Amino acid sequence: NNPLFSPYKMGKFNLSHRVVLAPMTRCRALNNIPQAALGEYYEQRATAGGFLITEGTMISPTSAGFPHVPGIFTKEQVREWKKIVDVVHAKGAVIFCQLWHVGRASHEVYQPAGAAPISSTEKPISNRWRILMPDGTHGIYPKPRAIGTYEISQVVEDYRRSALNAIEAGFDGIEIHGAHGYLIDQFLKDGINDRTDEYGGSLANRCKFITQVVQAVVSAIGADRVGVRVSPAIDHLDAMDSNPLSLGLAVVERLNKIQLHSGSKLAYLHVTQPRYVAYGQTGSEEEEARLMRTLRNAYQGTFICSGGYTRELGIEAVAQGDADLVSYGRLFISNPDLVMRIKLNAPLNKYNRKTFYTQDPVVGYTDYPFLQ
Ligand SMILES: Cc1cc2nc3c(=O)[nH]c(=O)nc-3n(C[C@H](O)[C@H](O)[C@H](O)COP(=O)(O)O)c2cc1C
Ligand SMILES: CCOC(=O)/C(=N\O)C(=O)CC
Repeated sequence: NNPLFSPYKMGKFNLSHRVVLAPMTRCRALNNIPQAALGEYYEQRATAGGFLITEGTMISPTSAGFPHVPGIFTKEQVREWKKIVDVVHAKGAVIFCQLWHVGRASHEVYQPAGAAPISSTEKPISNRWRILMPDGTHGIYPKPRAIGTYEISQVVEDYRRSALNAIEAGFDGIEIHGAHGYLIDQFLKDGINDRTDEYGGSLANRCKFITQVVQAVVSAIGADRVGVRVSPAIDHLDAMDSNPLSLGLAVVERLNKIQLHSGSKLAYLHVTQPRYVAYGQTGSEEEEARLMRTLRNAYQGTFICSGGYTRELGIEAVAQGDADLVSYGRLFISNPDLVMRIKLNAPLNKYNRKTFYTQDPVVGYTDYPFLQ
């Protein structure tokens, strides 16, 4: 009776329900090494036939813009990820590793040798935004270094190698974080990308980087193990575009083309609701709904929606055909058994923003209780 619990074939993965763990940075992976705490956390939230997406994971030493976020670019990181994937698979869940490069959304403190973060541009995020520092204070986003096309090709290889490392750790697949003003989105958004070479200017040129990243990982591990996350309209880290809908449709067209040329469909397209922001709660609601349905209708495959969803809104999204899967973030922080609570329509427990990004392996992380 609940459409969130009708099964869904996500390529080769048979999911038993459509409630997805959205990718959430939590900063418990001390020194960028996956910790046992992550295993307990993902294990708590894993269900038989349920789909989990990990926190954004570094693809290279320049990828981070948060403290104690995990990487998957070293063999040490792969070894520790394997233990976490093992306990998630022990419960019959499917798990993808989100590959995350923040680009200009970093700080000297997070870069090797304190170097400038890399980006499409030299323009910094404005002082409207602040970066969380390792000591819990807020820092200023610095001026990034605009990389050339050889360096771009090396970042693409960082995605390729990290996708292979994810498969070696036992992940079922990876998600490309191409959203929220991070590195890929710094190429996509014409409010950021001021390049005059073949990666800037036109919409085709601005889409080159994400196309090359997706093509690289598809070639490496197979289309059916690759999800792609974008957010054509978002209020995060000055990632504006003059025509968000056309930008989204240009990206979708390239994903459709990659699928045709590879003869296989991606695992999914994951799109953030424009209402979702990092700095608080929640143009017009109809324009935002138009954008989501337009992208879904344009994409030849599985659509995951995310951002501000509740039990009722997730049911509606699946019932109306607005999405195939619904990913939940904050409610999954505070309800380890969110899937069961949604099935039972049991009351949900509140989440505590204060411990979203702290380092404690337990407090605010794995000590939210299950249903009594
Ligand atoms: C603490 C926190 C960390 C997040 N980290 C990521 C991330 O690393 N990568 C990403 O794509 N989205 C990230 N998100 C956005 C979520 O994936 C998800 O889309 C969002 O939380 C959905 O909205 P909801 O919290 O109302 O369910 C994060 C959200 C929160 C609250
Ligand atoms: C508001 C959209 O941005 C996000 O959700 C996000 N990463 O993708 C973060 O907040 C970094 C922790």
